[PDB]
Amino acid sequence: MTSRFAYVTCQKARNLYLEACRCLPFIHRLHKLEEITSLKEMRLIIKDKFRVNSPVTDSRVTDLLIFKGREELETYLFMYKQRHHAITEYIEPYQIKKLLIERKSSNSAFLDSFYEKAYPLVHSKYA
Amino acid sequence: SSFLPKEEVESRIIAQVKEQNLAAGIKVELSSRFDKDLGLDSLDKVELLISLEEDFGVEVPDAEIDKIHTVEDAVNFFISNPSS
Amino acid sequence: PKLVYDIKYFARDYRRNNSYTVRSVDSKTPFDYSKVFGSAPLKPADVKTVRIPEVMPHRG
Amino acid sequence: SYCYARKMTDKDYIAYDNIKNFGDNYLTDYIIKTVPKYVTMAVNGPAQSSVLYQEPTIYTTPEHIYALCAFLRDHVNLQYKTLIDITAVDYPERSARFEVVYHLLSPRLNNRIRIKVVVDEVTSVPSVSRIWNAANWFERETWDMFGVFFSNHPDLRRVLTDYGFTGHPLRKDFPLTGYTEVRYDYGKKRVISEPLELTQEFRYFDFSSPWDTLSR
Amino acid sequence: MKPLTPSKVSNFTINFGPQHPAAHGVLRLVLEMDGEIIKRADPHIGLLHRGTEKLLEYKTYNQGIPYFDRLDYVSMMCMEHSYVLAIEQLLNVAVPLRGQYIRVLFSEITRIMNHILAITCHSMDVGALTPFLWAFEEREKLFEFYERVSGARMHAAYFRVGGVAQDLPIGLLRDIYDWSRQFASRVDEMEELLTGNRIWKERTIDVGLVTAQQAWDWGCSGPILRGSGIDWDLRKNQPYDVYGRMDFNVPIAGHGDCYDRYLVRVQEMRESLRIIYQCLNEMPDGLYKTPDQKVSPPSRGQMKQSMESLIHHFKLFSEGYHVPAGETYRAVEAPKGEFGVYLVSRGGNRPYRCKIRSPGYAHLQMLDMVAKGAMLADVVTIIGTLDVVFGEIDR
Amino acid sequence: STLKPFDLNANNAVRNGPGGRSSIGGVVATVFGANGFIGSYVVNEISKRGNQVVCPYRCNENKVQPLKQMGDLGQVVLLPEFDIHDDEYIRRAISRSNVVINCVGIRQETKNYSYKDVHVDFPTRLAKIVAESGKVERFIQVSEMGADVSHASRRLQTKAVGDEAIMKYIPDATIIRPGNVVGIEDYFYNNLIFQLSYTIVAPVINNGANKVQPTYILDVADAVVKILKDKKTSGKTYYLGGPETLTMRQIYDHLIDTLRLSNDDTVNLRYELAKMLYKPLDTLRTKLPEFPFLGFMMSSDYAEEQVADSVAPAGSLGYKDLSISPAKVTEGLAIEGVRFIRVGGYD
Amino acid sequence: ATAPQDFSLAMKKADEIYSGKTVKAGDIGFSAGVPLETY
Amino acid sequence: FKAVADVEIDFSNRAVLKKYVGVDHLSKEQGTKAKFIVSLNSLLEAVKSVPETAEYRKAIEATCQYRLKVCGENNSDAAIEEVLDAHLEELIAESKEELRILPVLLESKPWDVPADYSAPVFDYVDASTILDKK
Ligand SMILES: NC(=O)C1=CN([C@@H]2O[C@H](COP(=O)(O)OP(=O)(O)OC[C@H]3O[C@@H](n4cnc5c(N)ncnc54)[C@H](OP(=O)(O)O)[C@@H]3O)[C@@H](O)[C@H]2O)C=CC1
Ligand SMILES: CCCCCCCCCCCC(=O)SCCNC(=O)CCNC(=O)[C@H](O)C(C)(C)COP(=O)(O)O
Repeated sequence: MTSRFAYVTCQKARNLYLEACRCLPFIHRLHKLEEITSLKEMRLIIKDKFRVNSPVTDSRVTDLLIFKGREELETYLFMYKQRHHAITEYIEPYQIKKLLIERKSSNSAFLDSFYEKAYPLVHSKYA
Repeated sequence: SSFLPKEEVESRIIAQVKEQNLAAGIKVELSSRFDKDLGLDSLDKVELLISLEEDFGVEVPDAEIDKIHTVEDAVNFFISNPSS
Repeated sequence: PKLVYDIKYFARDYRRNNSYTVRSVDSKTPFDYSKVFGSAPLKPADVKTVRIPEVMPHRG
Repeated sequence: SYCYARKMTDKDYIAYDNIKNFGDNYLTDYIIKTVPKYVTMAVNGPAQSSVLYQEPTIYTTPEHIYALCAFLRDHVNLQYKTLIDITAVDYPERSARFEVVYHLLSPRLNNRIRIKVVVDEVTSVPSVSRIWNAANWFERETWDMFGVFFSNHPDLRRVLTDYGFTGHPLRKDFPLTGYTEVRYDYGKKRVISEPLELTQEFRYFDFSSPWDTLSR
Repeated sequence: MKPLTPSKVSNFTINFGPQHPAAHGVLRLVLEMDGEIIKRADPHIGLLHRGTEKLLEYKTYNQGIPYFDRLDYVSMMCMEHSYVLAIEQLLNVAVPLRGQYIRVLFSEITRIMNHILAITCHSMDVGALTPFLWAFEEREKLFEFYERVSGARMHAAYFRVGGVAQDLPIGLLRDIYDWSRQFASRVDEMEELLTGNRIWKERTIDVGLVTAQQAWDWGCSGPILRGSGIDWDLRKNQPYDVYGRMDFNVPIAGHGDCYDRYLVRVQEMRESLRIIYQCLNEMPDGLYKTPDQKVSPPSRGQMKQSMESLIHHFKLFSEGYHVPAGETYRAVEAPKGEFGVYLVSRGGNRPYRCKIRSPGYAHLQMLDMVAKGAMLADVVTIIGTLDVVFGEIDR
Repeated sequence: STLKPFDLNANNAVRNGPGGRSSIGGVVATVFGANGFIGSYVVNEISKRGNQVVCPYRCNENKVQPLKQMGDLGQVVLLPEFDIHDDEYIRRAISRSNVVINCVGIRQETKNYSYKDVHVDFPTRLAKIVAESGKVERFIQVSEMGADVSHASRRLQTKAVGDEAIMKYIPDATIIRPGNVVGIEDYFYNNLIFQLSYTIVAPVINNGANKVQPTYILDVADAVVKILKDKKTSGKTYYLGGPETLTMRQIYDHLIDTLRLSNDDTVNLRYELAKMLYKPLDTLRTKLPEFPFLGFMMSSDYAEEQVADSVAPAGSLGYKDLSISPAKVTEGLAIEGVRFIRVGGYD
Repeated sequence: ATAPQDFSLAMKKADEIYSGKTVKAGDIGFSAGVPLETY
Repeated sequence: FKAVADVEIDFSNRAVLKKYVGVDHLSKEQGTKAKFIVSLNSLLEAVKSVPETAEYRKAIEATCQYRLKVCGENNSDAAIEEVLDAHLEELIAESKEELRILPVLLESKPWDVPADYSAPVFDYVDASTILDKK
């Protein structure tokens, strides 16, 4: 059966992102989101969700983060979360950001926060 | 092995490449590494491949994604494949 | 009640008088299986039983 | 083994004398001598079964937990056929914050045993579901509340917390009220989550005495 | 060169939502069914998770007793009993005999109402509504005893560390004894309508079959164990109060089907009646709470006449007692199974960790194994025999 | 983004908190017409930010039920008996209020109330009562875009006369003039759909030539907030038209498309015929109670306002001055409501 | 100062027997899942 | 215990008892004395793989010897049940359950420990013992 002629995961997050992108049309159809949002538009949000966790470098923390992101995808894929959840948490803020018109403030960042509130660390609602 | 014209597929892929924020300005042509010439990130590369998925109705293997590196390489991959 | 005119908590203080001792166990010393199975019954007659405790501890 | 009903009358005994003695005073020594590699330390303390008796607590490492549990279930003398619950306790003062606690029952021995595995946030504990099927939900709850990952679990998912919850609530560093609050908006006809605001704040009353000694 | 054989595929991933003729509470159940037969059941819980365990950590030990009453609204006394027993073990506090008797008596009473509700609500889920209404009048008579001893019909908070909150009001023992004189006849009336009925037999026989090995593997307790042939009762195997004195026999069945567990629960009601009669006749006289006033509040005249008693009252109603550092797990035979509390104390006036072991959590985990090969209609009966309470499942 | 204050005097003292439901905003508001379509969203915007809203309503507990949820404890005050002719009640309603919003209007006439009462007399009387107080700092009146003194329709003419009276008594009032407002509880798309589906024939005045600039309800509600957060807006009229100008025929066609109606049910009821069919029916309306069968669409005033172009004047203030980008009313979330009815994959 | 000679003995002993694996500073905060503005 | 069946059956028959309580679920075999002897001897053969000077092997040898003795003096199969507090069927299943974990114990070899191995044991002393007397 032999002749001499016979024989002659640093990127775990990339795989998780590929899984999310490939599963995106299924959640669009399951969650009736075709008309509200486009596939590319959601594909854009998923990257920002990935980019928030860039600073970490430990492999074990990376494993935990990937498992949690897989859980987030599985919630939508398995219909644990609902259509209104998808509207509220992803599509609406992204559309709001595009529709936002703001005046480029001449005051620096310090002046604006000083005018706004005494303790900058406290959040503002309905900004 | 080119199932469809090289000029057409190249124009289309570079059209989608332009859609990404960077990968433009002075050099948007062939012989441009996605991550070493265009400033693209790996996730952005995967999304670009998915956008080409929508444009040419054909899938890309993940191991091929490990193999693809350039604008020449992506157009070569899409021209080679009969479904195109 | 014998506690009306005779007050002594330190005699009746069980909460703060508990302690933990320390021992070291080693694998070299063999276990005594004579203790476990020497007292075990070999026939129905020798069976001994532990009765259910009727009441829980009370001070009286 | 399985306490199948055998005696129709006069089963007044709590258990036999020999079975009680072997488990009243030889149980920890027997475990340590029989399976020494698994055990790191042992504590005999107030009994889980009763006030009067004494029940063992065994500390073991995450790597040996599966084999120790398998030994405990199927050893002829020690038959802990039942997993009562699985729990974790957060100790922020320690480097290894979490102490995963396993509670078992031997119906034959009429005894309770407690097994502790001390881990941190990054390390994982092998799942013992193959030994006891009841573990699956208990380990899922431990993952949800404390964030302890269980390896080779069939499907590790959150159970109690709301969908989309990312924090682990029973961690001592998690706020009692949490970070978000839920309200219905009239403008967007949806029930939405918003950052927390409290009309009346939780009032922590510091009752500690300088003269107390029981505090460790 | 021998042909291979293909198979079939299952679809119909139904969602069975909160549904009134089922165990009380909100149940979201995702069922995968091949046709009309179920292939997988995945119960979705957390719909009544109120964060009880973490809230306990911010309260003092006496301030956290009302949590256990509300964990299980059917059986309050048994739920708070385990908590007070664990605190007593860590505190090394001895309960007087009268209080031990009062605890055992009211534990049996709540056991009886739990079994009444379980059986009659299960019959309602089947579709028979007469036993259900026939039972509420008895349950009212027992709620009247609660409102007499505590002033609250449901959330009494009557069991306290070292005894009971107040003593039995005069005339209570006579009234309980009268309810007992008529209880057996009422139970027989209910038993005729359910037992012997062909439709009830057909609905319940050979449904939800469990074997002893399966029960121990999944961590089940109580009626599930005893309907399969396991002679295991905590009140007998691991007595926790004057239960050891009490004379009663474990009810045992062997098939494991729904009917066997129903029969076990009826016989358990009868055994509880026997225990109540013994409690009534042998009720001792004396203290109902522990004499120690460093763990129990002083009496009101005593606080109003003595300086030490006013000091103890002030420091027990502001700071509370300090529990010595230690850990304990104390379990009680609740009507639904074994309910236990794993209490971790570091020496302060507040619990560091209070894990609650749910008897119904493991039963809901067992739901999938039990409800395999069954039908959409059988799920309701199977849930009924588990008798799951979701405030109790979701702490 | 940085939260901008409500530009009200001494707000800096009273205001405190993040700006949410439980925070304190220094705005006490009397919104007349709160239970209406426009008023409810304005109440929601004001109360969402921790402010207190006084809502005078004509006795109807079920109609004002949604307003109860709008705010935290004691923030939404519902006054039970509102009459446009009662001065003392109006004075009581605006006693503690530093901003007053008037959304009270009638689409059609009845026997009890005519256009001249609601759209003219009430604004003038309320304007005098607000002027005498002095505590009220901001006044906002909501009107139609097409309102003009030289308008054939009586509704749009009386509205403009009332706005002029308001401008006379309070010079610093802001006149918000939105277009046809699209919403879940709107009277634009809902009436058009009911016309297309449960009516024998859909009469379209002329051929749908009339141009309109529909706007989404959330945009107008946000515009109200931006009016209140700037004092420089006072004394100015803002024409809050939508992003896109559309003819009525396009909107009818696009509703037919989104609902996937079998074909076009619309007919050409040209003008000069509606002016004869509905002219007696107006006299019928003025002598009979409110009846669901006929209303709004079946009036000569509607035909007169559907023969003109209700579009913003070229030189005019709008959403851009308020730094708001209006959302398209023919796509996105705005159109979801009609979308749920039918989209051709539905039923 | 002498010794507690109680459960704290086993507490300290569990401390000295066991240990935690080293991670880069701040990495665990991402695993925690709380809002990042907390840190 | 108390049977929950209205039907009248004899529980001294020593087979009707087993049918009622469901021992047949545990094992369909009758479970005679000879089967118990065979199971114990097979366990003794199995534990030969464990090293001779291993505490676990000594434990299994001692337990098997005790149970073979209890089979010895008692000629009645019910008497063995009384002495061992178990049905003969579950006693037989016990040795098989022991057989199941031998592979897992031979993979990790728990008995290998260094000659300085020391497991600290903490014991609780009750105050009731000291307070009442010494
Ligand atoms: N398409 C739109 O929605 C647009 C609306 N506008 C203008 O905004 C105003 C309101 O809009 P909308 O909310 O849609 O109209 P609504 O009729 O929906 O709201 C009218 C409000 O005024 C109240 N009201 C009417 N007549 C009287 C009266 N005689 N006495 C007391 N209260 C009265 C109503 O209360 P009750 O329910 O008891 O009558 C209701 O709360 C109108 O003037 C309208 O022209 C501006 C642009 C477009
Ligand atoms: C509607 C459904 C939406 C679903 C949303 C799912 C969102 C999931 C979010 C989870 C985020 C993570 O996993 S974060 C995974 C762990 N984070 C890390 O940083 C580890 C290594 N990181 C990097 O290399 C770079 O930061 C990186 C930019 C990632 C380049 O990715 P590559 O390694 O390839 O090069």
